Amino acid sequence: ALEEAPWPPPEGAFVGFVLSRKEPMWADLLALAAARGGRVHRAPEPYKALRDLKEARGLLAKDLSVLALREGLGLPPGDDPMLLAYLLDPSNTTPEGVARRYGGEWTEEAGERAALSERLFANLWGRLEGEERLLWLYREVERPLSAVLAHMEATGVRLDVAYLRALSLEVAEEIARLEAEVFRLAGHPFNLNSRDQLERVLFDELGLPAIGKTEKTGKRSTSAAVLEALREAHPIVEKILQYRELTKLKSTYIDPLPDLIHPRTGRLHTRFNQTATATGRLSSSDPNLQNIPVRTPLGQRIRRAFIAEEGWLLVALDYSQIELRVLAHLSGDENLIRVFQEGRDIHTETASWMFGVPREAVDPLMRRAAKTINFGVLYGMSAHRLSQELAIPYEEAQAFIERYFQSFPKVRAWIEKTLEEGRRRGYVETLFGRRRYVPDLEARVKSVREAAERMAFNMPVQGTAADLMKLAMVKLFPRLEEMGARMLLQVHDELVLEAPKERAEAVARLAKEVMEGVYPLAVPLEVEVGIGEDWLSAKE
DNA sequence: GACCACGGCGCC
DNA sequence: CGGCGCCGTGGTC
Ligand SMILES: COc1cc2ccccc2cc1[C@H]1C[C@H](O)[C@@H](COP(=O)(O)OP(=O)(O)OP(=O)(O)O)O1
Ligand SMILES: [Mg+2]
Ligand SMILES: [Mg+2]
Repeated sequence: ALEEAPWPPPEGAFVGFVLSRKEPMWADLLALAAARGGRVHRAPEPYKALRDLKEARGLLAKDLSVLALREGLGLPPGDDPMLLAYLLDPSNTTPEGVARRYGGEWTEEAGERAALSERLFANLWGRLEGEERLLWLYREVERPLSAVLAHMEATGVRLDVAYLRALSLEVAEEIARLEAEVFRLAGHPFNLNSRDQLERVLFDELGLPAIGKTEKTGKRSTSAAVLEALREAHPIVEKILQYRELTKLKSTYIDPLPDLIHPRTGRLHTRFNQTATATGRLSSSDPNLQNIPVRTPLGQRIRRAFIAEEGWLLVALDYSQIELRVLAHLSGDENLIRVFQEGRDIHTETASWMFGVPREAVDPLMRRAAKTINFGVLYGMSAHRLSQELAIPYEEAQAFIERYFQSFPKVRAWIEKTLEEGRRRGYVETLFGRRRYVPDLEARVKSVREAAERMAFNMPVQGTAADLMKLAMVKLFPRLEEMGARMLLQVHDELVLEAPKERAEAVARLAKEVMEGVYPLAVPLEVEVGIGEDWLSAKE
C-alpha cells in the first residue's frame, strides 16, 4: 500500500532526492520526489521540479539546498530527521544508520527516501517531546544552522591557483633533492612513501633501534614520534622527516586543491557535515578545509593561497582559549575564573606557576610547556606522557599533575561530578544539554574504563565550545546578509568571513561583538579579529 | 575501475 | 598510554 500522486506536492511535504555523487556542488540531480500523508509525488524532470518547492524538508535537506543554491534557487533547508536523531544520540550520523535503528530502509529511490523522511520525522519528533533542552537546540541552533551551512557551502572560497601551481614546482625540487640524499645514505633507491620499505631500510639494513610498534599489525613504527627519538642515531632520519613534511603538504593540499575549483563559481566548495562528531562539533570534507596547514613555514604559504574576491577582504575571528573558558564556567573554579576576568593569559599564568618566573619573564619555551600541562589535563594526559613532552622525571610529572588540581580543586570536583553523573545516567551533557552516551564508564578493565572517562569529561567542554560557536553563527549570519557580507569557513573555534572592502571594518566589529556576547558566561569571551586579502595576512 | 585496512599526519 | 578527514601503500574483486 503505497499511494502515488502527480507532481507537484502540497505544502509541508517531505522531499526525497538522489544525487550522482555525494558532493552537492558537483552532483547531477538524478531524481526528486516528495511525500505527505504517506502519499508520494515523483517529479518527471528533477531540475525543473526544484522550482516548485518552497523549502527543502527531509533527510539531508541541506545537501539539496546547496544544489538548489548552485542553480540560483532560494530553497532553504527546514526540518531534517538526521538533526533530531543526532541530538538524541550523536552516534546517529547517517540516514542508513538512523533507519536501521529507528525503522525503515534507506534505499536509492527518491520516492522511498521522501516517504522514509516523513516517517522518521514523525517517529523522532515524538521521541523528543518532553526533551525541552534538546528541542531548544534543534529549533535555535541546529535547524537554523543548516541554512547557514548551506550558504557557506554554496559560496565556496576563492583560491590562488597560479600561486599554488608555482608553489608545487618549487616544493617538488626540494622533494627531489631530499629523496636523492636519502637514497645515498640508504645506499639504494626504494619507495620512501612506503612505510613497509622504510621499516626495512631503517631497522634491518641500517640497524637502528626499533622503539615502538604499530597498533593493529605490530610492525616496527616509522612515525614522526619514533623518528624524532632517532634523530641522533643516523643522518638519514632527519632527512626523512623533512621529506615527510614536504610530501604531506604537496599530496594533500598543494596538488589536489587547484583541481577542485568549480567551473560555475570559480571557487572551492567544501562540505560542512552537521551530524558527524560525537561531541557536537562540525566536520569538513570533500575537501576538508578545517585542516589547512598553518604551523610550519611551508604551511603558512599554503594559507596565502586562500584569498578574497576582487574588491573584498577576508575577516578572520578566533575565540581565545574557548575550552579553558568553558571549563572555568562549568567548574566554577574561582582561581580559573579570576584569570579570565582580569584578562590574563592562562598559558602565561601557567608558565609563571611552573617555572617560578613572573608573567613578564615567560619566553615561548615556557609558554609551549604551559600549553602542554593545560591541555594535557583537559584531555587526561598521563604522567608518563607529560614527563616525556616536558623532558622531566616521571616522579616530578606526577607532582605537576597534583599541583595543578591543588590549584584548581573545583576542576577536579567537576570532573568527578561529571563522571558520576555519566555512570548514573549513561550520558554526559554540555551546558545547553547536548548529550553524548558514554558506555564502559563502569567497565571492569581499567584501560577501557579510563579511556571512556576521558571521553566523558571532555565532551561537555568540547561540546559546549561547539554549541557557542554554532549559536554565534546562527545569530551572525542574518547580520552579515543585511551588510552584504559572507560567511565562508568555520574551523571549530574560528570563523572566516568575506566582506566588501568598504564595509570590512564594520563587519569585523559587529561579528566580534556577536561572537563575544553569544551567551554570557561567568568569564568573558574574547575574540581576536583580523582583516586581510588572504587567510594568512588576515590572521596576521 | 572500484573498494577497504592500515599507518601516518594535517588541523582545532 | 579530547575531536576529526585525507593521503599513499598494499591487497582485493
Ligand atoms: C592535543 O591537544 C593539543 C595539545 C597541545 C600541547 C602543547 C601545545 C599545543 C597543543 C595543542 C593541542 C591542540 C588542541 C588545541 O585546541 C589546538 C590548538 O592549540 P594552540 O597552540 O592554538 O592553543 P592556544 O590556546 O590557541 O594557544 P595560543 O594560540 O593562544 O597561543 O591544538
Ligand atoms: Mg590558537
Ligand atoms: Mg584510521
